[PDB]
Amino acid sequence: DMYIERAGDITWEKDAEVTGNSPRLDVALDESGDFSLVE
Amino acid sequence: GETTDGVYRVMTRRLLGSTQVGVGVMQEGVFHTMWHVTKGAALRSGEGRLDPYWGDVKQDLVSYCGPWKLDAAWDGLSEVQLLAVPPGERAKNIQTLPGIFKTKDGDIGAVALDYPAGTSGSPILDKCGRVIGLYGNGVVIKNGSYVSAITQGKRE
Ligand SMILES: CNCc1nnc2ccccn12
Repeated sequence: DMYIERAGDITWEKDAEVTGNSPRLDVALDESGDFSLVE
Repeated sequence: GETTDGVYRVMTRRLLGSTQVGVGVMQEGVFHTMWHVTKGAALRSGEGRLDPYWGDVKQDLVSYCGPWKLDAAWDGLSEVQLLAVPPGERAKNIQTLPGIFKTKDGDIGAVALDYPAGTSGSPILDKCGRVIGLYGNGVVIKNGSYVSAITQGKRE
C-alpha cells in the first residue's frame, strides 16, 4: 500500500550546489515509455 | 489528509521496513508523479485516499485528484534546479545546465544528475520556482552515468 509524506516547499535556492554536465544525445522513446540511445 | 502544495515522498510498507519508491509534486490540489513510481495505484495521505485521475505510460506521468496542472517549460538556455528528495535524506536543490535529448519528434531538455531510483518524481524548477518537469525517466550513457529527461505533462 502506498502513502505520501511531505518533504518540503518548492522554491529556487540561491547559491545551491552547482554540478552536472549538459550532454546532447540522440534518443528514441518506445511505446513502453523507455528511452534508448540511438547510434 | 495533507493537501498543502509542495514536494512529497512516495512510500510503501510492502517490502522490508518503509521503502521510498519515488517523489511527487502537490500543486493546486493535484498530486503529480511518474507512472513507473506508482504503476497507477491509489495512494494514501494520512487517512485520505488519492485516486488516479489521468495517466500515460508513454509520457511516464500520472496525476491524482485532478488533471495535470504543471505547464512551465525549460527556456532552452538557462540553468535549472533539481529539487532532489533522496531516500532517507533531506530535500536538496542542485543547480545544473540541462543537456538535450534529440528525438524524431523534437528536442527535450535533459539533466545529467545521478540519484537513487527512489528519487524519481523529483521536480525540476526554473528561476521563478515553477516546475518545468519531473526527474526520473531517462537513459544510461557510455560511462555508466544516468541522464534523465525533463519530463513535462500538458495542462488541458
Ligand atoms: C525507477 N526506475 C527508473 C530509473 N532507473 N535508474 C534510475 C536512476 C535514477 C532515476 C531513475 N532511474
